[PDB]
Amino acid sequence: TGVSAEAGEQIFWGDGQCSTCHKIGSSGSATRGPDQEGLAERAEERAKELGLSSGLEYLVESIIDPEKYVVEGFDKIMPRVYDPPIMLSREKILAVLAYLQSLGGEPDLDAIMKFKDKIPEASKTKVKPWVPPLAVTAEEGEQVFFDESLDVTCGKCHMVNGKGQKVGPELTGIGAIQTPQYFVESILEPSAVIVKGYETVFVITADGIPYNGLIKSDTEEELTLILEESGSVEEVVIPKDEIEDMKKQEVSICPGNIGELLSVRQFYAVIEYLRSLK
Ligand code: HEC
Ligand code: HEC
Ligand SMILES: [Ca+2]
Ligand SMILES: [Ca+2]
Ligand SMILES: [Ca+2]
Repeated sequence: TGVSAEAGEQIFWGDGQCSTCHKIGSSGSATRGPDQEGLAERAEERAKELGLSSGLEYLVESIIDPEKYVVEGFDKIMPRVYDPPIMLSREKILAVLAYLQSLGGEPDLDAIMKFKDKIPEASKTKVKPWVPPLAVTAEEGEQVFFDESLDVTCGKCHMVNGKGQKVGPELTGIGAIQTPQYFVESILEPSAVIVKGYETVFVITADGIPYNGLIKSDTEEELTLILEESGSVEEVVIPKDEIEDMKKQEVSICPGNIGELLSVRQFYAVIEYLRSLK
């Protein structure tokens, strides 16, 4: 499809997977990462603050080394899209950069092409294949994911293709986006990265009653929280007019002792299942 902002648009909303986390104003609905409307102008300001040569260089850096600068208000969730699973080609990354420049700026093809030697080549990825130390299958991991008899049941909070209960984010298609290393960290260090919007809020009512949990739904008159305890959940509906204070906390209700509740085999099988969610 070549290096053009028009090709980059197809990739951003296509196999670049960018629109699974980013929206552009009212285009798209994803909120995992920053809204990219006006990104071209924003990048110029980040480049000045960070000592880079241009906003375009900041955009390049944001793709090749997502962890190097973390936008305030977000965690380190953006994958290196040139690595598996996405394995976005160098030509596709250049096209995406042209599209990003068009978000409030003008694409500069000559300038973009000069960064080609800085974009890692997906075919030459340094990532070693993911091979669990036991034989496990994705089908085995699906059984674990939904097993209600275990001390932890992912399906109590996560939905996949219409199955499971919606508390945390739906995981449909996540294996097309994230690495097994991210899945390991999500399960064993759940509060290390918190999907945007799934923070725990600490609420205090006028009567002095505390409620700590995830906001399920927030309307004009009622706030519904999901409380978590020992992998079990419960909903409470709090009248808004009874809320005295509320404070967001950078902690997750994705359970913190999964490493103690799953066997080695269950753990690696669940990871295989997630990888298979394409
Ligand atoms: C969710 C798993 C993401 C995917 C898929 C993509 N991006 Fe992302 N991006 C994400 C987050 C949480 C953040 C903020 C934290 C950080 O790493 O800085 C970002 C940031 C960017 C930026 C910088 C934006 C800014 O305001 O400075 C850019 C330019 C960007 N991301 C680009 C981008 C592209 C082109 C993607 C598809 C190839 C893409 N991202 C996917 C989360 C996620
Ligand atoms: C309710 C008590 C949950 C249970 C049971 C499980 N998860 Fe969870 N998960 C939950 C929340 C509220 C969030 C968002 C905040 C955060 O910690 O990031 C998550 C997140 C994840 C993710 C990241 C999803 C993403 O889109 O990036 C993963 C991969 C994940 N959780 C995996 C997972 C597994 C394997 C579980 C069973 C062992 C599991 N979760 C249970 C809430 C809850
Ligand atoms: Ca970044
Ligand atoms: Ca997490
Ligand atoms: Ca209770």
